[PDB]
Amino acid sequence: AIHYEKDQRLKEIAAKTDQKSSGKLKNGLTFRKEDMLQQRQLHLEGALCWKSTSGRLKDVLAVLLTDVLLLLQEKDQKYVFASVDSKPPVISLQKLIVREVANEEKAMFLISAMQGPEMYEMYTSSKEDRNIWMAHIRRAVESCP
Amino acid sequence: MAAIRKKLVIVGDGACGKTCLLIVFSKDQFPEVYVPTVFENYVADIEVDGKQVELALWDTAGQEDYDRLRPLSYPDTDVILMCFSIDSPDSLENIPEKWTPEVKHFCPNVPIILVGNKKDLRNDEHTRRELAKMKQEPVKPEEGRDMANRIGAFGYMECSAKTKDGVREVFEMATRAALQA
Ligand SMILES: Nc1nc2c(ncn2[C@@H]2O[C@H](COP(=O)(O)OP(=O)(O)OP(O)(O)=S)[C@@H](O)[C@H]2O)c(=O)[nH]1
Ligand SMILES: [Mg+2]
Repeated sequence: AIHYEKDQRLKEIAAKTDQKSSGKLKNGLTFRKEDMLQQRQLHLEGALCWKSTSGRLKDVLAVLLTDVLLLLQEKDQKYVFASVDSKPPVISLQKLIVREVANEEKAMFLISAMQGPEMYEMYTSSKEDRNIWMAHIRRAVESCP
Repeated sequence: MAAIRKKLVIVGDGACGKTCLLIVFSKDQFPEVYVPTVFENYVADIEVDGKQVELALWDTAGQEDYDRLRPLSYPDTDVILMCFSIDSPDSLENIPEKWTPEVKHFCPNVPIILVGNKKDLRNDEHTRRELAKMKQEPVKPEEGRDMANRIGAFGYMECSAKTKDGVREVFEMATRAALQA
């Protein structure tokens, strides 16, 4: 019954992440399990749905770290970096903005800006959860190195 | 409660009145502080020809520095509002030079409403006097209509977000275009 701590949770997420999985950033670099443990803090993590082009809501674990937001899926009881619309599942916090989705109070747009921009439409469980996510993402972007 | 939803995207030169037009339509209030747009989206409803439609209003940057961001807004658009300002001949000249080639590329078969904004300035004495110093004058309706023909626009409208003149009609026309296959 040890109380939740963000640093310990990050170690746990990394431990459950598949060693063979990597996730692309927009600049072509990739991110792996080992990078989760390299001088990064966890600001927030929780379940979201990533709305694909086909309109399908894909369950992901979103993990907001010091300099990136990770989108992970499940496979064989382990995390893998999410595969949705061939978009980078590792989002740099530099120059990231967040916006409400005007017709869906549960959702938010994440828009990243060098190698071009990308837009993500993410669904939370409620308007309250949307506000929490947007606030945390904005704060992380503010203090991003 | 509208059972029909359509997507509208607005484009045109920086400062030509896009955000004010969208906010007057969606909130019935003119936003007095000018903040240049990076990306926003709004919701509004309209009843036209006895048909209730919900419009998603995708607001875009008029500034060229955000050219690479704009295509994030274009997918699956039902109607484009392509704007210029009636007090800025330069903004009309950018319609065929910049906005039309971009929209035809990303949205090839999407109907375009060509919209002249800030119609309240056309007969504003101060505006006319200052433009004349620069050998300019406000855009004339005939010039807007000619440009609409030159770019294959679905329609041509003028409005003033500031006075509300023509605003409802811009969006009635846009909704009719949005409803076509
Ligand atoms: N006189 C007059 N001024 C207007 C009207 N609509 C907007 N403006 C003024 O023009 C300025 C720019 O308006 P705005 O709607 O923000 O431009 P924009 O096209 O959205 O600009 P951007 O976001 O691409 S940089 C503001 O000072 C605004 O108050 C109008 O109908 N009449
Ligand atoms: Mg604007």
